[PDB]
Amino acid sequence: MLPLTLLNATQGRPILVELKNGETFNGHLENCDNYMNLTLREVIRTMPDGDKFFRLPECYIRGNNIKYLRIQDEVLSQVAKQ
Amino acid sequence: SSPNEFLNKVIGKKVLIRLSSGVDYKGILSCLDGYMNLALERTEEYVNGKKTNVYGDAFIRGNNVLYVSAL
Amino acid sequence: MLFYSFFKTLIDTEVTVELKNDMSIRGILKSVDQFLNVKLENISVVDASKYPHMAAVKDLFIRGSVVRYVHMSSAYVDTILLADACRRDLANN
Amino acid sequence: SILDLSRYQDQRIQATFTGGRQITGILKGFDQLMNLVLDDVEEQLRNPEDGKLTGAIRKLGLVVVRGTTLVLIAPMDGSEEIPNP
Amino acid sequence: AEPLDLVRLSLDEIVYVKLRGDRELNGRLHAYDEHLNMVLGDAEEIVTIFLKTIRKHYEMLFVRGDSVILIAPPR
Amino acid sequence: ILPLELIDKCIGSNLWVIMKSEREFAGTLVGFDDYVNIVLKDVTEYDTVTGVTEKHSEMLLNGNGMCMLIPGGKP
Amino acid sequence: SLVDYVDRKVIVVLRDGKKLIGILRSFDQFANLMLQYTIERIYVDDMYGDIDRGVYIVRGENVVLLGEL
RNA sequence: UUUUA
Repeated sequence: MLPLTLLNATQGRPILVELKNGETFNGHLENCDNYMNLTLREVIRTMPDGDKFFRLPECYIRGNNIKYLRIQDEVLSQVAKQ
Repeated sequence: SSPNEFLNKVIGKKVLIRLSSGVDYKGILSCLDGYMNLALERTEEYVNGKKTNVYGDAFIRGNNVLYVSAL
Repeated sequence: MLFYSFFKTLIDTEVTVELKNDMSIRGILKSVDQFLNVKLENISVVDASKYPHMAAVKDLFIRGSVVRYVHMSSAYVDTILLADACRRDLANN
Repeated sequence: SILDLSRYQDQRIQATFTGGRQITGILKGFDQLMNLVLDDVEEQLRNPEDGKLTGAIRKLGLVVVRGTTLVLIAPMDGSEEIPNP
Repeated sequence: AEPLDLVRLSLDEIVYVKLRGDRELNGRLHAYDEHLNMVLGDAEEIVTIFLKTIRKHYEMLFVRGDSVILIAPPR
Repeated sequence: ILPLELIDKCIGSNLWVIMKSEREFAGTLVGFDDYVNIVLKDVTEYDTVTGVTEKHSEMLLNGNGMCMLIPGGKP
Repeated sequence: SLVDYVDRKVIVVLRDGKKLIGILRSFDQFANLMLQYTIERIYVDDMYGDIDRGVYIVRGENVVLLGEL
């Protein structure tokens, strides 16, 4: 199962996004596209040093700013089953 | 295209090229392409304020170009 | 695909890849693709103690985009045929 | 776009650029390339070394934002700096 | 008539190359492409570190084009 | 309001350009292309770390690093 | 291609210096990677410690290298 | 908008 297919299957589920500068965004994945652009809801934004935190109701992240994404193992299992 | 009109009118004239690194090149603009690759004649290289090199002809890869300015 | 073909002529020979992160890896070139991704086998890392996480790796893939250099021993046939091929591309394309 | 920017029309949004610049402004227009027109823009200035926000702002007025250098967009309403969750 | 002609006319000549990361190369140009990927023969690299310079030599050296800033043909 | 229509309405007027780095330009907008590479005339360039400024009579600015374009120029 | 590494344990080195060790499950034409049962291994000289991390999707441009373990 | 910025 391709990486972006899993990403599409993660819509509606919690995700962690780390940006190239080390900022992290914890939220529910609302939408994504083939650029890996993302929209998230109910977001916690952590600054690189881990020193300042923000709550955002939603946000949009341009795909070419992404370092990596983390998703629950349960998600990969349930998506593989379906 | 205004960018192309400007470039067409400084071809064969002395220009200042600033790279994103801030290194400067002063030279005679010979020609350019669609990637903003440049060929200069009579090129002087400047770092901070000091002249560090000269080249009779220099090729500059376009991705590093911050601007081309008339002199 | 001039340099793709060049590297396909170096498969099963020893090369050293210097990465943009300044690590150098020597090994046998086993694979190369259109992007100049490479696969190396029986690798040895230069200044290996500086890169302890590499100690148990024998085979690896390197993304072409992170390469600064690939260097190798010279051969006359290699050099004149490569120059020939570049001039051939220029005359044809 | 997966983001329907018309939902933010006449709302204050926060925009972050590649390289670290951060602004807020009221969305007045946009195009399919995610260029924006924002009004009443304020830029949150950063410290030269650490690159962290200093708390000071500068007012920029009516601004065209380039979609190519945009990395983050989020509405201001409902946002807040919070302690470690 | 186009900038890459400067590189074309430098085939089999000793060129100077300025690269990102405070590096310079001098070597015989054996091949290049539109990315400015190139192969230099009998090449010397000067790495400047901040003041100090380290010199290295390569019998045959492939250079990925995205590091290239400037190429100068020989005088 | 369409962003590029606002820029086109600024032609012949002052425009203030803020780069992603600590660098800014202010001058008269001559024109721009589909990638928003911009030609400015009677320009002032600002290094906003050192505070040094430089003048240029006319220049083509690469649009790659541009973050903001502010019609009406710099205060 | 990377198909030879699928379902094998690998170390992935990222541009920011992070070391991820996990099971490669998939990849695409950008070398985007999907890893399962991943740990992040933090080194200080020859010493290290591990953090359980779960599933990653690594965006290909951040991948320096992938090594079979 | 990821392997030629």
